Amino acid sequence: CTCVPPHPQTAFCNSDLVIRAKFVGTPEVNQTTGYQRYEIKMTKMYKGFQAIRFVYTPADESVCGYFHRSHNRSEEFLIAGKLQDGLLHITGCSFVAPWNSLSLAQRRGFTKTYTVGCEECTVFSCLSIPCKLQSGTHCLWTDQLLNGSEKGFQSRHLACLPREPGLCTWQSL
Amino acid sequence: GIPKWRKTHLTYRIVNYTPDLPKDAVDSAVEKALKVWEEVTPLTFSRLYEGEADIMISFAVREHGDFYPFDGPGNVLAHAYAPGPGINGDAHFDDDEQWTKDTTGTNLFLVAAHEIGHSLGLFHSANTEALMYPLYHSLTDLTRFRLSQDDINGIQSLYG
Ligand SMILES: [Ca+2]
Ligand SMILES: [Ca+2]
Ligand SMILES: [Ca+2]
Ligand SMILES: [Zn+2]
Ligand SMILES: [Zn+2]
Repeated sequence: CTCVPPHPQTAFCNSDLVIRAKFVGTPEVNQTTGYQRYEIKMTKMYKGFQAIRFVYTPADESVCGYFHRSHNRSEEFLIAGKLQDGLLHITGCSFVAPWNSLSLAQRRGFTKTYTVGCEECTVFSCLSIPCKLQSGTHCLWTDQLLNGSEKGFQSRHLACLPREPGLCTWQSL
Repeated sequence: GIPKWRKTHLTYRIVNYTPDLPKDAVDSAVEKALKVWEEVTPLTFSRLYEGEADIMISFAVREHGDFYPFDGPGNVLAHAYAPGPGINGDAHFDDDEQWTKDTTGTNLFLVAAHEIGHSLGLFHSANTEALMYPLYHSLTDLTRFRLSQDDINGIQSLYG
């Protein structure tokens, strides 16, 4: 399982559900589906309402199964997952992070701002230099040039938002 | 359960190819990805052209005949299965990506070496430099690509 984790704005847009929840109990495996599921107690729901007590994810690590590594049971996590057959699915690649670990700007993005750049803007992942830009509505996400991952200035403080009709640039939160 | 291959000599087949790059390139990256592991272990690999081999390498988009459909371009790039019979040991590459001979975009050799590592019975590493790290790490030049010591110790604890 090799992954290119999305920007948090990209994760807010591809996800059907975005919630705060607490993981409660170990996972239970159903060998018919090849998926496991964790019992969750949802706290708040920033994106959804068209559809929670369970989240489902692939059962093995090699097929991008999410394995919860937290031991603190009271810890709230932000989960952004997709709805398959009315069921909440996440992967190793889904944006799932402790709520407290997110920067203040990321919390503003999930709560209010990320949705403003959702209809028209697009965060474009730059895996190498030279990186090709495809349209004025793409923001090149260059934090890959560093150690990588969601720890990056563009992930923690910037969102791909529109300045003009037809033009989206990175802006601060 | 400590899953690993119960045989030193394994076979592999490249069932389909991607239109992103030439067939020669796909073969070269696959045989280089297998070499990465051959040079550290007693494992040896033989290529089949028909039938079903131990490791069946495929390119696919979205739903493609297993329980884990790919997710279009972006996010996941590929998955594989632990050793075993049937689908176990196979490697699936999301072809909604743009696969490359070189180091632009997504290098087919990097992702193949990772997935083969899963096909051999390795799990993911917490060391970001390790090849078994889950996040795609593109290198500035493949010339000085080195297999991490975490990866060597894992594969040698499995096979010797
Ligand atoms: Ca993909
Ligand atoms: Ca197999
Ligand atoms: Ca492709
Ligand atoms: Zn993997
Ligand atoms: Zn598959």
